[PDB]
Amino acid sequence: TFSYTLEDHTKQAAGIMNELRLSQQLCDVTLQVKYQDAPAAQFMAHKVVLASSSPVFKAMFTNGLREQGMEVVSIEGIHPKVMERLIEFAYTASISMGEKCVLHVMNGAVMYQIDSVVRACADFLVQQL
Amino acid sequence: TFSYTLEDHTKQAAGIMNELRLSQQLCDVTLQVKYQDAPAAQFMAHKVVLASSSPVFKAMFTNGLREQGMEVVSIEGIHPKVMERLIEFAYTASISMGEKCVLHVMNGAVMYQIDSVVRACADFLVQQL
Repeated sequence: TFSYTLEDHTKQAAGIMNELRLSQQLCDVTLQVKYQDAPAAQFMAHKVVLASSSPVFKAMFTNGLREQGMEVVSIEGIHPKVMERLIEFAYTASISMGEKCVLHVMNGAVMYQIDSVVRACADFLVQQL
Repeated sequence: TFSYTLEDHTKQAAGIMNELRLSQQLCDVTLQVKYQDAPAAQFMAHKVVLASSSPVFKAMFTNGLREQGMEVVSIEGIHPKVMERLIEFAYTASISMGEKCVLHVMNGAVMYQIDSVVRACADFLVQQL
């Protein structure tokens, strides 16, 4: 037989997937975020990428129905900048925030069950003590 | 500020993306492979995943047109088992083959500009000498 594994591949393809999102190519979902009195914001993304990092997004998108293109999802109770940072983590595996936003990012991460950054935001808040 | 990076994330999300493909969930393209007298085969996949590992698939799918769901693509001149192994590499970053198939996998990899396994199949054939 013969087996080969490029360890760095998933990182590279994740980068191209993030490029297609920024170029708004091949996107099938638009997240319309309306939070309190802050201005509304739209984020286009790929359902399969969001589903691969968030079980909440996975159940939200796996409905057993054949979609016919762009689906609009209204998202409530989370600031647009926090949703953007979560979307960035799903595509790039990195997330950044000011120390006074770590609490809000954790709230959004708990809400969408992104365990990796829930644990990271929990760890940072504990050693602030 | 505050920055966090889960190195292992892209590998995990790639695994869930591969699971959604096997479950045929969130797929937007069906590859219908007809090669010589061999029986035809269908492979459902995600355009954004195939585009992230193959510039041929990326240009094929980024047309500037809003698609309305499942697109069917007829694929010629490559055996269904070779297309399956290439699809597997795009999702998992691993590819396996018998020594008498390394040549055919390279042909399909050159055809879809999957540089990583082109180089690997080229390396294996050279040390067969």
